[PDB]
Amino acid sequence: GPAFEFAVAMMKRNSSTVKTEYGEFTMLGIYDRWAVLPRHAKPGPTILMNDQEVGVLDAKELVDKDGTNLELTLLKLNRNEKFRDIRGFLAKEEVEVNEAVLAINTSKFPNMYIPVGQVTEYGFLNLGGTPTKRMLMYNFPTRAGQCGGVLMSTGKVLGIHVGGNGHQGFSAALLKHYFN
Repeated sequence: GPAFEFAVAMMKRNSSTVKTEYGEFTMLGIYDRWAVLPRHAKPGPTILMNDQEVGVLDAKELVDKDGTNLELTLLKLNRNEKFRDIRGFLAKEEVEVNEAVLAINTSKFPNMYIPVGQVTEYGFLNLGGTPTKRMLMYNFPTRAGQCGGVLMSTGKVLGIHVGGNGHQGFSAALLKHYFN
């Protein structure tokens, strides 16, 4: 119940619906004009945010100290409004929890919330042939188009949904240091 209340408030305050040339994604604003998308969203010089064109001033595809893919792209938007700073809800390390909620918001899945149960720090995964780390895993009936979804528990934003196979979903952990 608490994970849901937290999720709904978080999505209303910090999320938006984004379209890049590669698809439609849920997108979470973190602080200032920095937001995050699954790396495969591959933003271009402009994105569509809540159906409006927004320029992308900078983007960083995150990899670790050894070049290993983290499957996240940070983007700095050409936008006047600032995101409410939610860095305090981002952990310093991968978090595991017993009950999480995945929140999605796109024209395909508008304002939908899914109770996904346990989240485990899985770590290494070969994603489409791409070696990837810091993966969090959970089980629920997956569907295409959920990428970008925000994974949360009470008082915590654990990660961003980057893929799913059958009844298995996975998020890139959303760590505090990625935002300083």
